[PDB]
Amino acid sequence: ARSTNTFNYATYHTLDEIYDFMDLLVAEHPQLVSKLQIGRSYEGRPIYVLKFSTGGSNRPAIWIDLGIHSREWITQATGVWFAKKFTEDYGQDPSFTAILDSMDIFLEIVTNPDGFAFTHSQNRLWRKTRSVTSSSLCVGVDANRNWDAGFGKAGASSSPCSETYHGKYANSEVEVKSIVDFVKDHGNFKAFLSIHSYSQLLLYPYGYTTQSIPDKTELNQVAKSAVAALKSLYGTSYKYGSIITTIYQASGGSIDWSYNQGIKYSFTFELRDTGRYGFLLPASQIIPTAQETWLGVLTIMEHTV
Repeated sequence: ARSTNTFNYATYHTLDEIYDFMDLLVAEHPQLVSKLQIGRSYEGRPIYVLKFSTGGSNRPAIWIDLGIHSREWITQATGVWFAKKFTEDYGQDPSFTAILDSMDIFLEIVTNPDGFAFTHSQNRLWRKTRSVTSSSLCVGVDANRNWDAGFGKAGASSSPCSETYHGKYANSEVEVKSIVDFVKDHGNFKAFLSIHSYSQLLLYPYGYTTQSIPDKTELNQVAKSAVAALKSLYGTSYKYGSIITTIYQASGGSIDWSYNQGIKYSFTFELRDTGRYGFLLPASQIIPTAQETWLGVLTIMEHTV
């Protein structure tokens, strides 16, 4: 509300409240956090990224995006908690302090602004973007099937009306291109994490192909470690492995793209729960979900630094 200290982290918020939160956080920690606008959504909403840094010039960075699929509210809620957590733990937690003293963290809390607004306004279960085309009466593209990684291959739909529609061409969605351009221009990202829900899974590349990544042994052990850390708080059980062997073939995914860009530590988290509530996870589970997920994310960051 008036301070990030009075903000209710245990309830779901609207786009305006989350955007206001960002400005409060920056005003309160000007020497650590800054807000960058990397683009504008289809409906003209600004696309913001928070940069956490203690200095330096183009230091190795960690990318974290949440809410690419709008109905997965637990992700945007976790993103807000993460943002606050970073400012509270720097100088308090020895490990995190070491990370921030040497690396920058870029956090995109609402990757799909238009869809998020729609979930509050008209359809709580909407997941796609809100781009339109003359060729159809249907709206939107599945932003996590629009990346240039096996784009158009099996594991995505070419029908505009499909919930998994991949779009007319790779990076057609400005919400996706804005991230691609930013990351490529930066050129020094070491980790790329995309947060989703639900299923309680920690996945690594690839989803579009059966080919095994050359770094499978390392990413597999890192995932095993992150999962162990996450489970230590409330006993939440996660499974891990490559996308295609754990779920099914899925094309045009973001971590498949990031990994092909040379960003080794590319992982996707599917948060709580396992189906009891699914996308409609109770607000009472926000904080515990964020707390455990943080332990998992920090573990990955530690192996990156």
